Amino acid sequence: MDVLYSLSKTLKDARDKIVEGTLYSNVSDLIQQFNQMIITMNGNEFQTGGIGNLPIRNWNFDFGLLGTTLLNLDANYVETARNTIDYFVDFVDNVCMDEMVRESQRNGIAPQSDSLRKLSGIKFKRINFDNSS
Amino acid sequence: ESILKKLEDIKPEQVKKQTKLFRIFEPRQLPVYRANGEKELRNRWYWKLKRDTLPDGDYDVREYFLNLYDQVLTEMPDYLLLKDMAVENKNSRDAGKVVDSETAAICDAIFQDEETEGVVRRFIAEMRQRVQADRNVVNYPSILHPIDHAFNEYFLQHQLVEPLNNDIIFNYIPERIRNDVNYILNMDRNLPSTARYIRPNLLQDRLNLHDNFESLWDTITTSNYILARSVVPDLKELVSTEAQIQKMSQDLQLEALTIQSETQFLTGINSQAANDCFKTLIAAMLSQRTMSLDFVTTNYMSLISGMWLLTVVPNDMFIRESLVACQLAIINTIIYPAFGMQRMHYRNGDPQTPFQIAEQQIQNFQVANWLHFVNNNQFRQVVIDGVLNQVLNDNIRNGHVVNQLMEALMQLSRQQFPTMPVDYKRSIQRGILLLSNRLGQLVDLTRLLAYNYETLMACITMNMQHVQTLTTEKLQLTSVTSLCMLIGNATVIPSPQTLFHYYNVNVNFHSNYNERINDAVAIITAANRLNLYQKKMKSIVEDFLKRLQIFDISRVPDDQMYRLRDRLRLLPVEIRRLDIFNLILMNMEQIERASDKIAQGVIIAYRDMQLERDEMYGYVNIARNLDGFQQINLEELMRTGDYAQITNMLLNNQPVALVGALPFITDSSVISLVAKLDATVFAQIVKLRKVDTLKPILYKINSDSNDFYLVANYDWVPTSTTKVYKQIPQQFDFRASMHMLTSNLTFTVYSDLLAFVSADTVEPINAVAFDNMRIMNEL
Amino acid sequence: GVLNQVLNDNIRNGHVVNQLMEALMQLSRQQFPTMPVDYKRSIQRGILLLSNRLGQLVDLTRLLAYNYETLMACITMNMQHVQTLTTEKLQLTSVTSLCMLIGNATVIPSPQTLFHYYNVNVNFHSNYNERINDAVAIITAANRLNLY
Amino acid sequence: LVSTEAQIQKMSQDLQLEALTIQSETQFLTGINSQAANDCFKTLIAAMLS
Repeated sequence: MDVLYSLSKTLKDARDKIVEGTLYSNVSDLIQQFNQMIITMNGNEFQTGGIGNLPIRNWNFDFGLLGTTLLNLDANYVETARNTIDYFVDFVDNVCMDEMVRESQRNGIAPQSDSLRKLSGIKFKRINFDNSS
Repeated sequence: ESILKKLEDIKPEQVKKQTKLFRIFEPRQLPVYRANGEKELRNRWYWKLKRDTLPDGDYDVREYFLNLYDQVLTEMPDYLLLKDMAVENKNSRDAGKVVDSETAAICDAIFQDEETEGVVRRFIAEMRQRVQADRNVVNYPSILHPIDHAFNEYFLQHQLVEPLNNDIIFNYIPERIRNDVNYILNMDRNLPSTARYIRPNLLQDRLNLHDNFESLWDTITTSNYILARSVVPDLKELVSTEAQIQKMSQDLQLEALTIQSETQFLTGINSQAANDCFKTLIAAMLSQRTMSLDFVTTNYMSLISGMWLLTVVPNDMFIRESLVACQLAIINTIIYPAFGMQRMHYRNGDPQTPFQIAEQQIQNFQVANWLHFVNNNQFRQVVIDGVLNQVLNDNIRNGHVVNQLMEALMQLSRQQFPTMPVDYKRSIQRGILLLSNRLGQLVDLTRLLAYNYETLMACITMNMQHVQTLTTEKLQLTSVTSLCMLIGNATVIPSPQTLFHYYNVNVNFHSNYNERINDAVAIITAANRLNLYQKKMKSIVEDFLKRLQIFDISRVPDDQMYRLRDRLRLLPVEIRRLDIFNLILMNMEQIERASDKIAQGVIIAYRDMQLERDEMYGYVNIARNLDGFQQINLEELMRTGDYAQITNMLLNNQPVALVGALPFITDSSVISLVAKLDATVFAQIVKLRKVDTLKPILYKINSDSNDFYLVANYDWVPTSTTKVYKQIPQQFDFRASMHMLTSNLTFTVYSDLLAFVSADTVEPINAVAFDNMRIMNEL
Repeated sequence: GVLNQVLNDNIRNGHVVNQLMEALMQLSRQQFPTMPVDYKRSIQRGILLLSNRLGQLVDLTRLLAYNYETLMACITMNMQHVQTLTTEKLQLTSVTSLCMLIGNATVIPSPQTLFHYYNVNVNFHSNYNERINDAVAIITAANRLNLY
Repeated sequence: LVSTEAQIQKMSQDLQLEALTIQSETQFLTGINSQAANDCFKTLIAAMLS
């Protein structure tokens, strides 16, 4: 749950802060966190299940890092970041939906979807950052 | 250079060929005796150790078996053709062949012996080889002890040769060299289906010597740097140094009667320096050796050349202090004076580099953007074709960063220098003009550097680890100025022969590294599993480092060697070595019990026990097992030296079994047995508190004894109070010992695959880069 | 009946050296924020010089503790801990020599060396007590004989 | 004991003292020898015993 929230928070920060013309110093830490997320998620295969009418969806992560070369973010940087962020947002939204539609009588607080259960592994703890909600 | 000689003298791998079957046992004729001890007219064949040299003491026996493991690893071949071992079997009905000549000797001895059964002679007459030429297979009859058969069968079934063909030879070339359109590869031979080759063991570094072995990694990186220097191509058709100096003098407007900074701009401009800079840059990036920047702050041309160098080379390739000094000189000489900013007061040990502070402080977009790029220009760690590589930014590869740098320099030239005398601005402008009159040449040079770097990087087999090294390679900024000022339009790319030589040297070093790792790991694991607690393993690691051929072990302390031992101890053993050691572990007890020099122990009982009947001994006081007897371990007693228990047991006549590899006296005298001498050989233990001198008596009572009539004339079965914990030899069954060893009828093994590939280059004028454009484009 | 100054069990088995290693390994990863980078590198590499000898230092600690215990078994007078007027000056360069040059050759006191040390200690203690007895006897005799 | 030459070279290579600006470049590794190690061993154990 902390890893999923951190993924969503990183994506929201990327959407809000990676904008055309912005100083890189405004996003340096955000870019580092986003690249950490990319590194952690790369090479992992996820599946969001077919409970109810939810389609079964398979997610592969093979993204390259966001650049660190521009003093001010330009349109091309924003477009590449937008592509990556769109894929990640789709994944996170599907994971959230797959988790919301499941319940357990024994351990209802624990993750029920297999994607969130996988994200609860230690290898994803690196993605975790600010929890302010 | 001696380092280059050492690194290029490493041969690929000494290929081992088997000339005879590995044997630990041989048949031997022994006189046999009847149940009453009378000698039979017939003899009998028994399995006996070929070299019975087992030592005294269990620890020494385990040491002997470690040595035997080393011997078997030495004798294990890479491939085997049994027709080489095949010899004529003179008693074969079809005049066939057997392997090895030792088998032929056994067959002749058995066949010629009058005591041999006719069925065995029939069997020897049927022993011949079968050739299946269609499958390229041959089976040969061989006579082997079961352990010998196990070892030889493992050798036969686990050879290292694989089929070789033109496709394999072509794919042996790195994928990036084959994909390059600047090289044309050709072959003039069709390798037959019987061609063979041995793959190099290109496993990546299992010791991670780049992590916490800083001296060893410094040596490795120095060797890599020297080799890279040896293979980096030489610049051709460089601009004439005299003409370039004349042109620079005209551009700088040198004045005889005035002291001017611009004069120093001409310092150290020559073709030797340019070639040295080219080689140093490419070799340092290839070997990932840290570089040190040498420059004089009074030479502003050095600072402009350093601006270019920091633009093209990632800044982690330079030691931090030198990079900081160069950046501070650039900031305080070119940038801040140009923009009228107060001289930067930079603190030694600042977390930020001078360029980062300047980037935060500079309001000019072009200069600040170039500063940001230089700050964030890093290598990219990418696994290409299974090897970790440090890849340059694509803008460096295509040379656009040169355009960004030139934009920054042109912005600097347009500044007013408000607080400086006009001559200072003139000198800075003149240096920038010297650099900017060669903008296209600088783009070409950047592209050439990147292309040569990646082409030679395709030839690296071991992971390129980016870690700052203990020592650095000094790079004079005047050499960078020479390279910038003298580079022409001639494209130089690595020769295909140079690329193949570099790749072969890297492969040889990598394979030797892995093979020596395997040897050391196997030895260490075997010693641990053989419980050799008194063995100091420094010798193993010392031999390992010596065989790597690039370290001076005199300079390596013992602590580092034991750290290497600890790292090696965690690695799994290679499959062939591990299985050979498994065979040795399985069969070492039997091999030891086959020895005639030592016994497995001595049972001191204090009651009459009848001597056992065994055909090859007559009557013998042998114990097959230590059942019903308390055991004293002689190795533990010798290690601890506490003889209280054994002394008390010997003084109290308490039956016991002293267990451990012991030498024994063979005594055939019946009178000696009646006199009970075997029971008189244990008081020295109590007297001297030593057991290394213990030598129990092994009675061998039969008709060859002088006083055997006592046995025969009194219906008397000999008895003794002491027994020797020993095994009797296994009989030699000729039919059971016959095995059909199968191998390939014939093949040819090849060493250097690239010898079959002839490669050439396209015209350098038309050589292209990754972006499909020519590497150099200036007129 | 003899007072003895004994070490923590973690010193005797040499385990605490690991902790030391741990600590200084951390010191090798530290930033040293404002320190010049070359001096920082030298300090961290010296820290690693000591760190990478973890096995040798554990062996040295165990050897030192064992030798101390074995020789302390031969002490017959109470080991009283007092801050003395003068000290034995110990060079930290000698400590560096011991740390960086110790191998794996165990050296323990010889049985004859232990017996000789115990005999010397016993002789000194017995002479001390006997001379105390002689002095006390003579003083008491002089006082009881009224030898003012 | 570990070879004094080998350990001295190792320490010099790791410390890189010559490349520094330390006013005492030679004094850094002085006193690092087998005799000093034996003296330290004896001094420590003897001081603790006495």
